Amino acid sequence: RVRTRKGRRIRIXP
RNA sequence: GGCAGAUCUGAGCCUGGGAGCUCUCUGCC
Repeated sequence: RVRTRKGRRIRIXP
């Protein structure tokens, strides 16, 4: 899946 | 353990600036 950290979208696992 | 989902609660640190190294949350089983 994806999460939003430091305004960026990024891939955490599935 | 399994699955769902958010920085719209969050965060350590980098041989960073990311399909990074990851810890944590809260929903259900």
